[PDB]
Amino acid sequence: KIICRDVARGYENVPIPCVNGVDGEPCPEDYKYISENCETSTMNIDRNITHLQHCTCVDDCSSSNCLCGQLSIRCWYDKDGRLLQEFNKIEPPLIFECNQACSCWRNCKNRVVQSGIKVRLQLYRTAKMGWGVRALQTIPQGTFICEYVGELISDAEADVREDDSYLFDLDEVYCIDARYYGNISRFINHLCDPNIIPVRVFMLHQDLRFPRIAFFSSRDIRTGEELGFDYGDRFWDIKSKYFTCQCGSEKCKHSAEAIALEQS
Amino acid sequence: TKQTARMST
Ligand SMILES: C[S@@+](CC[C@H](N)C(=O)[O-])C[C@H]1O[C@@H](n2cnc3c(N)ncnc32)[C@H](O)[C@@H]1O
Ligand SMILES: [Zn+2]
Ligand SMILES: [Zn+2]
Ligand SMILES: [Zn+2]
Ligand SMILES: [Zn+2]
Repeated sequence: KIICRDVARGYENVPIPCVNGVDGEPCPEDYKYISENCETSTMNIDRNITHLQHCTCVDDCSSSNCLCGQLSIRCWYDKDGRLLQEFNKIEPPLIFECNQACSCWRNCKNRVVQSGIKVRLQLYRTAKMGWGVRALQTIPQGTFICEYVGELISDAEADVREDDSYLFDLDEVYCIDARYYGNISRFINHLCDPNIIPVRVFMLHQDLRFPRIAFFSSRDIRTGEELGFDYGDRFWDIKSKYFTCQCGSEKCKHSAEAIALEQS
Repeated sequence: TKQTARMST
């Protein structure tokens, strides 16, 4: 039964309810829910509209004429806004969406991430991994899920943050820390058999220091399944010295046994 | 090698 009807308090296109079937812990409130990245010191993002590369398309940007598709290598979105099956889910390309300088309309085919959350998610209490996020609907492969949103900080600032549970490297490298300011993505756990992947995306600016992180499903996800991505070795090289992976996959790379084995 | 854990693409 529902504890919070929407932890995003109306900030997303859809609500994100919270439940806890495990204990009496309230839904987390030790952070500020924000729907777009914030700054707590000057970031100097290049917002100059004349610095944008942009297309001159007169259609829905599904043709070879689209510069933005070419910047992305090709436009990877199909007619339904899902990544093409051909999309490299292992080493994802940079995506350049259309922007305010393009001649196309706001409803062209190359604007998926900038249109926000469309799928139904739930914040819930897991057995062994704290809070997590799961699907309340079927999510076909290649579907945009949500953005990793948080506080933009420098690499140097990131290295002195006390809590390093929510740091996402963007690459003079910058980092998103979702510890104090974050969205639903801050609750997505690590899975060694993941069903979503993060992808670097450019939308309203093309300052390469500041890609935005978009999660897409990498396979069909069924109702009730926990969402998770592979946090990567720059996370686990450090974290594996303090706790072990509880994802429970027979392919788990960071389990107690896997860690003991490598240390031996 | 950094001081803190970082998730990454
Ligand atoms: C980005 S937060 C995910 C949300 C978190 N579970 C919470 O309750 O706030 C990452 C933290 O969740 C926990 N976690 C995520 N995936 C895990 C896993 N596979 N095994 C053990 N702990 C995990 C670890 O504490 C990790 O530092
Ligand atoms: Zn175009
Ligand atoms: Zn364009
Ligand atoms: Zn366009
Ligand atoms: Zn694992």
